[PDB]
Amino acid sequence: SPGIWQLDCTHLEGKVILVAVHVASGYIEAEVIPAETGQETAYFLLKLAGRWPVKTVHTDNGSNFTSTTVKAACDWAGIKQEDGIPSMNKELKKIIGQVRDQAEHLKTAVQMAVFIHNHKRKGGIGGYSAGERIVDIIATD
Amino acid sequence: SPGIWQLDCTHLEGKVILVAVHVASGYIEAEVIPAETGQETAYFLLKLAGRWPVKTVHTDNGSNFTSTTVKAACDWAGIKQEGVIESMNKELKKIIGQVRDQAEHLKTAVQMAVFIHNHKRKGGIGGYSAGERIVDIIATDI
Ligand SMILES: Oc1ccc2c(c1)OCO2
Ligand SMILES: Oc1ccc2c(c1)OCO2
Ligand SMILES: Oc1ccc2c(c1)OCO2
Repeated sequence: SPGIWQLDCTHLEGKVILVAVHVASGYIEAEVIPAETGQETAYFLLKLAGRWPVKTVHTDNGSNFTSTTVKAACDWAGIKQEDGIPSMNKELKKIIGQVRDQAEHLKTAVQMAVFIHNHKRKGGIGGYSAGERIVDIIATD
Repeated sequence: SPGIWQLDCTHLEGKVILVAVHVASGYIEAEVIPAETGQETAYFLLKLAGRWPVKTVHTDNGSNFTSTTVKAACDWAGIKQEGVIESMNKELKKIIGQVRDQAEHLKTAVQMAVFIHNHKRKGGIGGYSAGERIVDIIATDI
């Protein structure tokens, strides 16, 4: 459970946003990429796995994930790739709209949205953020 | 403090690597960029602060860090701008060379080195990696 990430793509203004969600916490990592190629996807995963302990990724089984370049990346990083195994994308586009008018470029609006999402307290003032939840869940002490 | 980072640049292959080290842990975030511009620096900072609770960043004297875009990003993100972390930097550049050949582009080699550094257990049985240390520091703070 703590090592499981869900990857999805979202398309906005003709650009591609790759989103990784840590399933247990709702914490997100996201980047605008040129296009869903095997090299860009592998690069994204390698970055993700270098920053958090990624054991398993669930993907939508897009052609970018069937590429050997992605399989090679997952192998090197020790990630179990789970293709086709079953709503951030709505939440995030919402937040992206709240900040869109503060950023010249979409890529910046995306990172602002990531920031807001991960810092937001869920479940009343007594609750916690996705950021707080992921470190609590992943901490080994 | 859990909120303190040190940022620095390294110039390699006519490229710039931006490196941020979480001071208390040795954990690193790094990106390869075409050039050390105000725009790229501000973007790097926004990404960092959205992923980890960044309170203060220590930087070099660069004109990039005082640009208006960086100031706007730091204001929005709540970031304040201002001898072993120099080591994590020489460590990283060493790992880069030890893997640089395994990869086509510099940036792949850089992210491989970040992976190796952050996952690497320090000390014997009983040791921790930098990645485990940052998570433990922040979880304890919360
Ligand atoms: O461990 C974290 C604590 C707070 C955060 C976070 C991670 O992402 C943004 O906010
Ligand atoms: O983005 C942040 C989230 C939590 C924090 C912080 C910054 O400073 C201390 O606590
Ligand atoms: O337990 C870990 C926490 C963060 C990490 C990691 C392991 O490897 C890279 O980043």
